[PDB]
Amino acid sequence: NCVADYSVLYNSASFSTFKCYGVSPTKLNDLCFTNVYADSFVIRGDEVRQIAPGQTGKIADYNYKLPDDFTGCVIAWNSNNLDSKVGGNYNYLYRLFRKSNLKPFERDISTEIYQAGSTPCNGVEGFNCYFPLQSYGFQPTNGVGYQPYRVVVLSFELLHAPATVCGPKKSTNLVKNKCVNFNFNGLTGTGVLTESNK
Amino acid sequence: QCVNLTTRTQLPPAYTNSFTRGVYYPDKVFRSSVLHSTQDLFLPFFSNVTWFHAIHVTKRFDNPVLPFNDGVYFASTEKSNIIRGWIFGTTLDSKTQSLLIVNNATNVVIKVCEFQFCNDPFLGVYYHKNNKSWMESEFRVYSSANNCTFEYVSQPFLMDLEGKQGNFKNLREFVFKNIDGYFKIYSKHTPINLVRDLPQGFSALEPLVDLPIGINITRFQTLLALHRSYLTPGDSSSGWTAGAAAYYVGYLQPRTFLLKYNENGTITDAVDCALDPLSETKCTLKSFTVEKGIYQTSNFRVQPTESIVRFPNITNLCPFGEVFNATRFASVYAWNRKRISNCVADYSVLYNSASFSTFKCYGVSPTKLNDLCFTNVYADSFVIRGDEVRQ
Amino acid sequence: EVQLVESGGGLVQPGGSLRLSCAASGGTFSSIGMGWFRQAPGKEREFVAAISWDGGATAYADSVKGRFTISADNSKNTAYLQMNSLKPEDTAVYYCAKEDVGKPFDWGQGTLVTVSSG
Amino acid sequence: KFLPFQQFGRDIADTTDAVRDPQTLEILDITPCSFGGVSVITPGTNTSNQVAVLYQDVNCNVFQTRAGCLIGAEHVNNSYECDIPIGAGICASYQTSQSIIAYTMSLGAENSV
Ligand SMILES: *[C@@H]1O[C@H](CO)[C@@H](O)[C@H](O)[C@H]1NC(C)=O
Ligand SMILES: *[C@@H]1O[C@H](CO)[C@@H](O)[C@H](O)[C@H]1NC(C)=O
Ligand SMILES: *[C@@H]1O[C@H](CO)[C@@H](O)[C@H](O)[C@H]1NC(C)=O
Ligand SMILES: *[C@@H]1O[C@H](CO)[C@@H](O)[C@H](O)[C@H]1NC(C)=O
Ligand SMILES: *[C@@H]1O[C@H](CO)[C@@H](O)[C@H](O)[C@H]1NC(C)=O
Repeated sequence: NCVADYSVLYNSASFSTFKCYGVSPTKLNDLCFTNVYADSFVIRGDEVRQIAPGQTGKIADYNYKLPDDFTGCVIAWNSNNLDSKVGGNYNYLYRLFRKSNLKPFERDISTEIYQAGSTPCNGVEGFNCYFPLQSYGFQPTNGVGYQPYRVVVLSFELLHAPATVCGPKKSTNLVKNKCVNFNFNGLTGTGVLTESNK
Repeated sequence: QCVNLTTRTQLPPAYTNSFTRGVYYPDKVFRSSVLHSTQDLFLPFFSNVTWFHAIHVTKRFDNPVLPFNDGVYFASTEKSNIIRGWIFGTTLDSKTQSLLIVNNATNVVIKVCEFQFCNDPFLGVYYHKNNKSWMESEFRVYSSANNCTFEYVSQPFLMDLEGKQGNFKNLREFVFKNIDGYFKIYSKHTPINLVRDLPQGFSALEPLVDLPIGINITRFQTLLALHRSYLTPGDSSSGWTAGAAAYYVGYLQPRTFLLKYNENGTITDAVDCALDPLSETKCTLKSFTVEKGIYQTSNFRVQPTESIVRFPNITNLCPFGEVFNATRFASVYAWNRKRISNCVADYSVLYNSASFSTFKCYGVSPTKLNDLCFTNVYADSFVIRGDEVRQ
Repeated sequence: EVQLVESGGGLVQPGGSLRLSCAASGGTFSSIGMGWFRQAPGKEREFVAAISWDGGATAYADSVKGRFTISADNSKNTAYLQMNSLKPEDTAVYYCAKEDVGKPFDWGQGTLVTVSSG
Repeated sequence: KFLPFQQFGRDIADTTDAVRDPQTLEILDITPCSFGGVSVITPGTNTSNQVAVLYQDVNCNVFQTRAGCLIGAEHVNNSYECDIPIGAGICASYQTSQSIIAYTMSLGAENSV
């Protein structure tokens, strides 16, 4: 229920391949979409092939993934100067050894132990009894292709054209009866208009 | 920290029958005078209902838990605010995020936080003689409240709370679904007052709540409300007070059915596509009336049950143990050319083994292998100390 | 059987600092449970700490907090550890087991470590 | 079995009397699964709300019919003229409680001039 204003996307530079349009060609900021879900997250940024269709990755094996739909935005700008501690970025961290190919849109928050050996944690530490949470510890001087990157993905899920999330600056008065095309709330079509009750 | 208040008395549940309930439009779209099929999560035409005798002062004390099992279909007709909320969580502790739904006469508060849950949580209310009203003061249902993420407050929409005495003259409905990291709660209120426990009403629910949450859940419990009773120290009563209420319990399963729209866009009459042959022949034909004759339907196919394999056993008899046994080679200086081809080349020797380090690549499923023919297994004879394995 | 070597131990004045080495020759290169263990005189063997091979995870017992930090080297296939605040009851023998595919707590011989002013 | 270097039995297009290539090889017969369709026999909604299910080729109130195993309609000794075909010379109808019956089709009124 807002104005979206995707024109800001064309600003700045870097980012990455959209690789998800999946509707049809013409103009960008006309349709009202259905629901805009922003799920920005920060990874090592070494490889973003997991966010691409197919090509399951290490992080996406237990984290954000699009099963087969995508159609979204995978804009991901490179930035190492910001949110980088001089003595290692211990704030960012990730969870590992969580099963294999979990459900895409299902998040979990728990540690326990994967029990990959023979002796579980049983509420205490031990060998092969690590809680699945490893500190990233990004270093300000650790490579360029491995430095942390900022990536935000969008759900889209285009099924309902007349929705509330659209903010084109064009405004026109309503037509009662003229054989003209209509673009109300992102829905396009042609015909004649007639008023009735329902 | 927590006080255990349980009862040794237990009574098995009772079952009943359910008429035509559990129906909704597959999409938010609107349609008139056109028939359309539908395949999604619903509830069949005939099923059973499970409601517990939540009356204890004859008496029955039963406060069990219900597994999630991908959404639970609910319906209640409470009058004295018996069902207060629903606590969710596999472990029901501070390590898992739970849902706290509280409804009152001023605002509707929906909080999703990690409230600490005791062994036997229950909410109690009192009755002040001077004020001549009921309020809540024993907020001992939660011990700790941390990691607050969601908090929604709104006015009561579909709850009137005007009638002072209503003898089961209401029908509130809830639909629960946990798909794609969401917990949708659909609201539906229709006034009903009949003789039987279940009338023949039929009206689809209308979407009102689309709150998301991502977590694996397989167990939850429904909360309750208690009224304090003034008891003398020498009375020695049970100490538990409760009203009269019940709640249906059901579960979800994806099937396909049929719907028919009306001039007003509401399903008036619908046939159950997978109920019987008379309605099965209406799955293909788009009419609710059929003349005499023969009508073909979906073919009858028996799916196979046993699926097993029978692989070769001997073939070529131990590719490496015929002359080198498990592992035994000659002097290091003699790199004799000895290769075995067109053989089994199985890897039963390295399965158990003892220590060793291998070639540290194992590209395809390490330690599984045994899926490629390979040209030969030429094993050169040599011995090295092995500490300089990186060299 | 697995070969484990431990060196550098000996007498140290109280509140010292030792740098022992555990050179693990090979080890199937599938480690999941690298950790050290101690055996105090007349005292049963107890867990001390552990270091993951696929991550920087280093769990520590309650009694070794702060004063104990262990590390490894994927290039060197070794296990180093640094000590602080040596106190008399720390006088015991330590070990560095290798827990891997099938490999149990690949036990070795350890080294005697003495914490006394004599 | 017939010869060593070739054992996969198959005769026309798809029978393939073998499995794939067992070490014991040799070939016996074919029976993975074989079942057919279904149709529904109705007398009319304004006439009745009960029907009769007829399977296509199933070795089954069950009544066997060369056209297919039919369940939900009993047979009779005699025969009448019919209007609901079933095939293989047998047809069904609605005769009065009230139930659907299936019978051998009658040719006509026999009379020797
Ligand atoms: C060959 O190895 C096996 C163990 O895999 C065992 O029979 C023995 O060690 C060897 N055989 C002989 C005859 O020495
Ligand atoms: C094992 O192989 C032999 C061939 O020598 C033969 O008996 C059969 O094909 C297989 N099965 C059994 C049980 O022997
Ligand atoms: C069915 O039969 C009755 C009586 O024979 C007749 O009145 C009616 O029109 C027929 N059709 C329907 C749809 O009821
Ligand atoms: C059909 O079933 C009957 C009864 O068991 C049996 O005698 C007959 O052989 C079956 N038909 C075939 C083709 O096997
Ligand atoms: C047909 O006649 C036989 C001969 O007695 C009898 O056994 C059978 O029951 C009859 N069929 C029916 C449907 O009555």
